Parts: sequence; C-alpha cells; structure tokens
Amino acid sequence: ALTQPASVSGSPGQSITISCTGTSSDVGSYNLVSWYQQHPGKAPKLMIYEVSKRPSGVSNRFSGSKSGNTASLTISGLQAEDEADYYCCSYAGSSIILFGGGTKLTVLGQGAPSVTLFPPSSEELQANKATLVCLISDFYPGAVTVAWKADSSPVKAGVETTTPSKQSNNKYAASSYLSLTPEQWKSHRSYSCQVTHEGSTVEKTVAPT
Amino acid sequence: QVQLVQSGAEVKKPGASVKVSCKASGYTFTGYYMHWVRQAPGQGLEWMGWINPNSGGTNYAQKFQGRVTMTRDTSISTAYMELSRLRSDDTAVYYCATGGWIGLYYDSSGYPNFDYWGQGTLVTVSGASTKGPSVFPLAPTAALGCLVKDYFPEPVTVSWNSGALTSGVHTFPAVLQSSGLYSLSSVVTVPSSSLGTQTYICNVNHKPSNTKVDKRVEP
Repeated sequence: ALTQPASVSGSPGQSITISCTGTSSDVGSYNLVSWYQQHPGKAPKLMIYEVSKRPSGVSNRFSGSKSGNTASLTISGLQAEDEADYYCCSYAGSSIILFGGGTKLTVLGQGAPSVTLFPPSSEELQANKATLVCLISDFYPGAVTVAWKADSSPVKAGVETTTPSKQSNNKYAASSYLSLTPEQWKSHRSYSCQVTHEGSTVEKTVAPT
Repeated sequence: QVQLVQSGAEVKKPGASVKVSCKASGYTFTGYYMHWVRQAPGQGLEWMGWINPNSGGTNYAQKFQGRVTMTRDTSISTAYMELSRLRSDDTAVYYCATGGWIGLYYDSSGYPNFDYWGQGTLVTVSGASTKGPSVFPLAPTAALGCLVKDYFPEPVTVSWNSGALTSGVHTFPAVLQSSGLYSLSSVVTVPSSSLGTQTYICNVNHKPSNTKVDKRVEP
C-alpha cells in the first residue's frame, strides 16, 4: 500500500514533515490525497483533503502539497496537542481507496512516564509459563513507544502492548506484556522494558537472580 | 450538527457473521456516500468499500468481496455493514465515515473525503469460551500488584483489602492476546515502611465465569 515513515519527531514552536510516497497509479495522477489525524482511542479526523485543502476548523498551521509520486503533510506551529498518529489516504483508480502505513508524531520537550516492571511470579513459573509486566502511567500526551530487550537484543516475541487509555487526570497509561517459557528466563541474564516518550527514554530491568 | 452513531461492540465466534449499524443525522442521508473503514488494535486504517445511500450501489476492496455486504435503510437514515465468515484477524474497530457528495458533474466513489466519522464499533472474534482468570502475585515507597491472566470475556473487577483502600490503586486496561484470551494487571503504591506490618490482598471478580478470587501479596 502507501508507505509513510514509522515515526516523525518534532519540537514545540513550528515546522515539521510527513511523507506519503505512492505509485504513478495514484498521487502522481490524482489530486486525491487526504491526511487524517488520530488521537488514542478516538476516530480519525480529516485534517487535509484533496492534496492542499483544509476543512472547517482545521488550523492554517496544517498544510499539504505534492511532487509527482510524493505527498507531503506539514504542521508549522507544532504543539503538544498535535501529538498523534497520521494517515495518508489516496484514490488508486479502479474505484478503490488506499491508506498509509501510519506515521507516529512525537513532540520532544515537555508528562514523563511512570514505568514499573514486574518479573515472572514464583507461581507462574510453576505453571510452566512466564510473563513480564511493564506498567506505564501518568504520561502526556498519549503517544509512547515500547521496546523489549533480552539482555541486549530486541525480543519482539509476543509483546502485546495496549493502546494508551485516558485516566482521571487527563493523562494516559499503557501496559506491555512479554510472554515466554521459563526456559528462556533462567537462561538469559536479564530482561528490560524500554519506554520511549518524547525523546526521553525510561528503562527498567529485572533478572532471575 | 451532522453525526454518525453506530452500535455498541459485539463478540462473535470465528466462522460467524456480524452486522454493524450507522445512524446518520444532520443532513440528507441520500446525498453523501458512506464508506466503512476498519482498524486493528495497534495497527492502521483499512478501506472496506463504499455505498450509495440512494441506489444502494456498492463497491468493496477485492479482499472483502464475498464476505462483506453493505446495505442501508433510508427511512431511519442508517447504513449497515455485514462481515461474514469471521476470522481471527478480523478483530478490529469498525468505523462509518461520510464521503463526498452525490452529483452529476463529476466523481464516482473515489473521493477519500471523510469529514465526519463515528465512535467506532469494536467487534471481537476469538476462540470464544468462558473462562475464569488465573491470578498471580506481583511482589516488590514501593509498588505491588496482581496479574490477572488468561480470561474471557471482558470484564473483571479488581479491588484491594475488600475496599479498605483506593490509594495508589491503578487497574490497567486489559490486553487481548493472540489466543483470544484477555489479561490485565492491577498495581498499588504503598510505603516501604508497611512491609511485613500490613497485609495486602487483591480481590478479583470475573462474573461471566463467576470466579471471585482473593490473592495475597508478600515480598
């Protein structure tokens, strides 16, 4: 489908860029590319339609353009409320519509996460199963990235991470569950949860001991 | 105030079929397309195809043709989406979004101009069977909690000391594993001067399986 960067990272004040690169059977054919904004647990919001057009309510710091097969959304007036996921969408002929891969904007600067990592309980190991619990809380805005480590390697083997949920203080929380056999627990020296929120990364680590 | 209001979340066995509604109010229902878009828990958006609220003319992506049937009742101004032969990966949030207007000057469906959306209806297809959770202790100012693991369906309730405290208590949203089973954790923050001098207990309830379980946390 349409391909856009996995992550964009700006800092309050202004200027930024998100690219939706497509084929010639689109973008470099139609003036039919829309840009949508999605906050955690909410419906996407039309920020840009038909390449360069703004709906009603959408601030003039959002804009778009195109060059051949490259579509470009730019936010010039960056702001912590702008931290969200951004989707490219376009009409690729034959009466079908395609979406982007998803670009995750992050605003370097100001609510840091409250990571708390729990190791597999003494009992669960006796149930022939093992689970690592990375608990994240009290971070704003609601966009965070979670990466797991086995000693010093990216695991990714069944990580199950939750979409951030609004709390009673208008802040967010998330949870990451690493599932593995106890055999791959007594083996490796350590396991780490890396929580990246806005450039700043908080890392917790535990070990079999 | 144009707005779309959909139905509220259904859990279906794999191999079944689900039908989602979308009530449009604020405009002439028969003058704008309605496209249905879905997204997986953690993944991105996916176009499922459009409908013409007047002629009921439909078109879908070539990977939905056969399973998806999009209809509409114009009397009550609502659109319907039916997904058949539900598979595991068909667990997603299903949105209804208005499109471009209908006119004679130009345009087939085409236009990805979804100005107004709906609150999304989440369908959950899983190896559906009711099961009580397994509760594990999470031992260590310090924090301690309970791992409520492998249950179905939503929801479960977690308390502490039968409600004697609510301070530092923070019950997390559940996660849906690839085995169609849920799991969450409930953590609480307490002084490191209270260890061995105060009993901390998590009380969990999963009514659908009805499983009340008290579990204690010690270092």
